[PDB]
Amino acid sequence: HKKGAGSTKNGRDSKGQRLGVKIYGDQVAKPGAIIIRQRGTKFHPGKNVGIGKDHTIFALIDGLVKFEKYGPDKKKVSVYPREIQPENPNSYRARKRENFRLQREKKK
Amino acid sequence: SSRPQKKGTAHHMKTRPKKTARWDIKRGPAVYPPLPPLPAEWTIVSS
Amino acid sequence: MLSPKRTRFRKQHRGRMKGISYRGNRICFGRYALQALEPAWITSRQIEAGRRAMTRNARRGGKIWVRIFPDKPVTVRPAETRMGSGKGSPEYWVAVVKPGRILYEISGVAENIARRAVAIAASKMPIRTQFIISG
RNA sequence: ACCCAGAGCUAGCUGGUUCUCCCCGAAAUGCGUUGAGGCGCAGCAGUUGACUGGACAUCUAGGGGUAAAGCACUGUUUCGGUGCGGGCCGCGAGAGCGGUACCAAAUCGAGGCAAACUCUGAAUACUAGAUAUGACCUAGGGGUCAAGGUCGGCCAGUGAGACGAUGGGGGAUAAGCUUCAUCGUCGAGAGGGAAACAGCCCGGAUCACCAGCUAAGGCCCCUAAAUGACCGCUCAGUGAUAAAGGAGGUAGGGGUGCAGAGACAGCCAGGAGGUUUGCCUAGAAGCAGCCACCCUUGAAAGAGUGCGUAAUAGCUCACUGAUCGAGCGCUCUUGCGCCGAAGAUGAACGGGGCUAAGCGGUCUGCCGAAGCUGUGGGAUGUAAAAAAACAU
RNA sequence: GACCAGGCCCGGGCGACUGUUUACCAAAAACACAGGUCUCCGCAAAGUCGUAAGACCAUGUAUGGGGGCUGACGCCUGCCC
RNA sequence: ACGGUCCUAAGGUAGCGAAAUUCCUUGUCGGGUAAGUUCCGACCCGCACGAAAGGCGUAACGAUCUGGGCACUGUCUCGGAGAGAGGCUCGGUGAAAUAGACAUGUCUGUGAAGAUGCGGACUACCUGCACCUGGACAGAAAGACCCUAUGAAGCUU
RNA sequence: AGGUAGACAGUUUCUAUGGGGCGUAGGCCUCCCAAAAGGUAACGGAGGCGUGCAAAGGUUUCCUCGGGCCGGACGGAGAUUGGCCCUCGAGUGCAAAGGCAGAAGGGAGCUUGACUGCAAGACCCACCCGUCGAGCAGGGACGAAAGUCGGCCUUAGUGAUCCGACGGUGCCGAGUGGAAGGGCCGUCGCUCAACGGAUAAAAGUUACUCUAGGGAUAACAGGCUGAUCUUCCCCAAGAGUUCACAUCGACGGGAAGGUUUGGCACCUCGAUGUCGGCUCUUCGCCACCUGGGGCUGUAGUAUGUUCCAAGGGUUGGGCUGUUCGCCCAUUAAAGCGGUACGUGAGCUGGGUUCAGAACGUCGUGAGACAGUUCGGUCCAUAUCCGGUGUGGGCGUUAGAGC
RNA sequence: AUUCUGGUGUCCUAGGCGUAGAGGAACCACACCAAUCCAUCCCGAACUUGGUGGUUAAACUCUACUGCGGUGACGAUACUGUAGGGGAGGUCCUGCGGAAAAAUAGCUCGACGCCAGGAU
Repeated sequence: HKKGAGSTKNGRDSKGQRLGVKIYGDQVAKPGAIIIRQRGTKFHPGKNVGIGKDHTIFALIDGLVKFEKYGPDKKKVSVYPREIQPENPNSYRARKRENFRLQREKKK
Repeated sequence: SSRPQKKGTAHHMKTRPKKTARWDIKRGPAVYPPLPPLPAEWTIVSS
Repeated sequence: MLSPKRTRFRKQHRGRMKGISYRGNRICFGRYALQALEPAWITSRQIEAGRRAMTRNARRGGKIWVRIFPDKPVTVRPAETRMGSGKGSPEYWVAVVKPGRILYEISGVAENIARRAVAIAASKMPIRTQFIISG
C-alpha cells in the first residue's frame, strides 16, 4: 500500500527578466530615457533615437515616442518633439487645482 | 459510486431559496397619491 | 488500439472541452454516420471496440471509416501512492470530442442494416450519440 | 546519589498579564535566512508634519499574442489520385535480365488535432492624455461641508489563513484535497432569508420609540402576510434524493403516408409447375454461405422478413380479394411524469398535512432587517466656544 | 483409617552439572563454573591506584603472577597474511 | 559426476542443515491423531549454518523450553447445592479521588465533520432504595508512540 | 621539541518534504505553465551554464546561403564543375527564445577602443546587487571622406564581508630623523556548489533514556473521497446438436454501497487503551436453510436460474495468538455485513508497541532489522443519564374496600 | 505652365510576378581593345584604363489584362467585460455591453514630392 514516490528531474527556471515596452507610443520621454528592453530587434531604431549594446532603444531628445511602420513586416521607433502645448483655465483640472489652492490658502 | 456530494457552503449554494420567475422579480413597492400638506403637530401660544 | 506515432512531447495538460465541434461536422466518405452530442474523452479501446462491433454488422458489403484519432495522452500516477513527486507515465491515449462531431462514417449498405450496426457502436461508446444521413 | 552554592541558569516553547468611555483600525503576502510554528526589510495600521492635485465616471492613443480561429511554418494525422523507391516470382546458371495476388518517399485533392505551432487576432487588463462642478444658501457672486494621493518623522501588529465565482496547474478534470492568478464574504460583522447551518443571498448594528416604508425571501396550520386572481401542466405523494438504458403514461407543436372511386384493427379466403436449379455431386430444395434476386398464370405472390427441417414436408408474414364502415397508421420534436433506485438504534419534504396548500406563465395586494423614513438624545470633525447646520 | 505424606512415563531444543542475576513486572537459553588455548611479565616484574611519596600485586617469584577469548566430557578444529 | 572461462588474499574441508538460523512457507515426503500452520525422522532449492563470537555429539542434572501418553478430576458439556467473610437492615463512629454552573430524556437531522444543551419529531407524574456498567469523547498521569526545539543526557568511531 | 591509544574531555553532525525516514533537490540562463503590460506558486512540463575566441575582437572593402531537378570520368542517395527552380526553410563556437540581407550570416586588407579620465539621464528593484547610456576630455585605430570602435547578435560562463598576497605611492609614521608597520590606487587568493557565505577547523546511536511543545504533524478511531473492493445493470460478438437472451457471456458502456487496500490531514497529542478469544446484545439484506413463486436444455426424483419474503435458525472438534483458512464427524443449513473492524470503569492477555537474553543478517562500532525466538505488573466504593427490579409521596375533585 | 528621360526620396506588397505589346532624337544599356593606372585565391567574367564601328535582342523604361500574388468588407457566428440562472456533470443558458479568424462579394496591374536635362 505505501509505495515510493518517484523524484522529478525538472524544477528550474529564471525569474522573468522584465523586458518590454517601458515608454509607450504617443508618450513623454527624455534625453536618455529607456524606451524598450527587447531581447532582439523586435522593434528597430528610428530617427532621434539611440540603440544600445543590448538592442535597448532610448530617446536622445525630448518629445513624444512614435512606433512607425517599417516596410516589409517590421516595426520602427522614432521620437518627435511637439510644437505648442496649450493650457486653458476654462477646463475642469485648472478650475479644480485653483479651487483647491484657494481653499488651502483660505484655511491657513 | 462516483457522485461527490454537496456539503459545507456548497449545500448553501444549491439549496438557497430564490425566486427566479420573471413576474415575481419585478413588483417592488405600491404607488399612491402622496398627500395634501398637514398642520404642525403641537403649536404653542401660551404663558 | 489507434496509438499516435512518436509525438513531440510525452505528457500534457488536461485543458477542457468548451464549445461545439465545428469542423468535423461534415461527412466526406460515407452516406450514413454516427455523430456525438455530449463532450468526452474517448480512449482508443473505445474506438477500436466501436469499429469492430460496427464492422461485424456490415456483413455482405459496404465500407466503414473512422474520423476521430486520439493524439492526446493521459497519465495515471503509480497506483496507491501519495500526492506530488512529479507526473506519471501515460497509460492511454484519448480523442477530445466535442458536441456535433462525426465519429464513424459508413456507405454501401441498406439503411436497414447501417442503423442496426450503429446501435451497437453507440452502445460500446461512453456518450449519447445519434444517427445522421446526408451524403 | 543526595545537600548547599553559582542561580531569579537559559527556554526563538506553553500558560498567565487586573478599572472605564470616545476616535481610527490591519495582516495572514513578497524577499532573505542552519530558516520554515522564529527574525529582518518591504507590503497593509495609528499618529504628526511637508508637497501638491487626484479619486470615482465617460472618451481617445499606444504595444501586446491570450480566448477564438487556422494549417503558410514546426510536429501529428486519415482517406483518395499521380506514383520515384521497396516486397515477391521468372529466365540458355559468371556478360545479359524480365515479370510484378505487391509495401510505399515526394507532391496534389479532400479532412482533423496541438501548454511549449501561428500567414491571423478579439474582449478585458496595463500605460498615458482628454472631458466633465459631489451635498447644503439669493445663471453667477460669496457661502458651509464631505471627497484622493506623494514624501518624511515617531511608533504597532501581521508574516498558520478559510471558503465561494472564474482562469488554469497537480490529482483520477476524486476530495470540506493541494498550488498559483483575479474578485466576493468570513476572518474582525451583529440583523433578516436559508428548519438548525463561519464562509450562499440581502444588508453594514452611535442610542431611544408599544410609529411608518421596504430588500432578500415569502402569504393552508405549527408561525407575520391571499384557503387571491386568470391561463396551462402532474396522478407520480412526483413535488426530498443520480446515470447508461427501458417505454401504445400523459399534453402540445410542426412535418409526413393512406383514406365514404372507402384506409386502419378484427374475420372464413388466395398466398402457384419446372425450383431434386446451376453449385465443393454427402444435402442445402423460398430460408448456413455464394451470386442471379427470373418471367409467366394473375383479384394478388418476394425465386422471400421469420418459425420448422439431416434437406424436404409444414406454419406464417409481405400483399390482394371479400365482410366491414369511420379517421387511422409511422417518424421528428419538446413539456410534466413512470421504471431503472438496495444498509445497518426509529418515520426524516422541518412537522402536520396537501390533487394543489405542487410545477410552469402572467397580474395585483400584503408581510418582511438593527436597511431607509419620522420624532428625540449623545459623541466626534469644520475652527476656538457657544449656537447653527453638513458629514461621520 | 484424622493431620501428615512422591503423581508417573515416552520424545525433542538449550545449557554439562550445585551455583548467580534485574530489591518493586524478566531466574532463563543470560553470568559464573572445572577444562582448554593465546599473549604479556626475570623481580627495582608486568598490571593497577595515586600530582607525588608510596600502596596493592606478594611478605609471592615462571608448576608463579596479569590480561584476551572459549566453556565438563568424547571426537575434532580446514582454506586465506 | 565432468570440463571451459573469468576474477580474488583465498574461494568453505570435516560436520551439521527448513534449525532459537528458512523470507518464499502450513516446503515435500514418512511417523504420530477420526482430523495435527505445533511435534518426531528424512530430503537439501543452506534468502542469510560452519569449526574456539568453536563444530558436532553426549550419561546425568533443570520452579528450563517444547510435543505425546497413562492415572486423575467441575477445566468443560452444564450447571446445582451448601459453610464461612462481606454485601442487605438497625444502632455507634465516619473517610476519599471528583466537582465552570448545572432545572443533566430517545430518535434522526445539524455543527470543529461522533450533541442532555442547536432544529424537527417522539417519549415521558415527583422522589428514594437495591442491583447492572452502554454514554458523560467518565476519573487517574501538561502522551512514554509520532514529530518539532540551531533542547538535555548517555554510549560509539 | 616530534610522534603515539575514544584511555579521558568539550562539541559538532543543514533545510525543503503533501507526517518523518529512504530518495530527489538547494546558485545562475532559456522556453512553457502565466490567464495577449510587468509579475506570479507546486517534489508542475521541457532543456542548458560554472565557457570559448589574439581572433569567432575593431574597423575598411567584397560575397549570398541551404535543399532539390537536369548534364557531366572514376562517383553512388551524397565530394568536385555547370546550368535551372523555390527563394532565406542555412548559418549564427555551446541550450533555448528573440533576432539578423546585399545582413548580426561567409571571405579578404590593415590592426588592438578587449584604452585612461569621466558622465546628463533612465530601467530593475525590501536591502545588498544588476543593466542601458547620449555626450565631453585626452591619446590612438580603420577610411578618400562622412563616420564607426571603451570586447563579442542579445539573454548564462558566477559570489558579498573579514583577512592575507603581489605591483604602483613621502600619504601617515606615537620625544625628533629614519625604519618597522599601516593607508591609498591597480590587481590575485573559495564546486564558501547547503552557492545572502553561522567556524580556519566537526560524524554516528539510544528499545537505558529525559525536558519543552504540537491534533500546526503521523500510527488506532470517525469524517470527506471512492481509485481499489462489494454488489447490480446496458450492449451484444460468441459458447450452448439447431437457437445471443435455460445456463454462461468476450470487446466495450453505466450505476449504487461504504464492510476491504488506499488519498486527504478536518475533531481528538493538559491521553478516546489497537488484535484475537469469553460474556451479552441489537440491527441491515446484497437470503446459507426453513415459507411461497416464474423460467428451465423442468418425464419424476434431485437440480440450475431468478422474483417475494430478515419471523426463526445458521453444530461439535483437530491445527494456528490468530480473524481468515484447511481438515475430521455431522447437519434442514453450517449466510455475509454495521454497531469506535459492537462490548477491557464487563473479563481474558495467547499476538502486537518498554527494559533481559539469544539466532540469522546489516553495521569499523554503539547499536539495528512489520526477520525470528524464550521471559516479562491489565486500576475503579457509580454523581448524572441510561437499564433491571422495587418502594414512598402526590395525583385521579368526598373518602374508602373489592 | 504640361509631358518625358536621368538622379533623389515619401510610401512598402490596392504599390509584386506572369502574359501581351512598345522605346534609341536624347539619356541608358550590350559589343572593340588593353603597353600603362589597377586587378584575377585562375580568367580584362567582375574591378580599372583607352577607344566606338554596331544594337534596342537581354536588362531597363513605358502602356495594357486579373492568370496568379496581395488586400478585403457588410451580415452572421465563435469569443468575451458585467448582472443573473440550470446541471451534478463538468459544462451549458439568459439580459446588458464589446466583437473576431476563416470564407465570399469586391478592390488592386501604384500613388506623390523635389532636382538635372529634353520637348510643347
